Amino acid sequence: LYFQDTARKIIKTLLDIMREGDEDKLRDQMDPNVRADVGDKTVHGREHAAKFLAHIVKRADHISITLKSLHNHNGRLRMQAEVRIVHNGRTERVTLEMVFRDHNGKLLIERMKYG
Repeated sequence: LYFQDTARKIIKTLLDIMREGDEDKLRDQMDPNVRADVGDKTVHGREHAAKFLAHIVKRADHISITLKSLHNHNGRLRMQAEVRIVHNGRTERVTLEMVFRDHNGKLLIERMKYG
């Protein structure tokens, strides 16, 4: 995020993966210790997180992502983004906390909260 780009590419890739809805591709975006707060219950790990997110996006009419915060320091870009999934006029919201590391080029979702 130097001017004299990466956040936008991140968001667009994540939108592409959610629109496709492939649970395995979603799983590969998850930190191994992801925490997903789904209403009353909390689940952990890539497989449970991907199963939750794939379920919610497979039923959508429209999906969008709004960037809520970003912190860019020492090659690490931490982002909070709100995914909105409208179904039959009703909006389900999932907030993501995610980290992109410049050295390996990997995005990982660390936390999700449904909402």
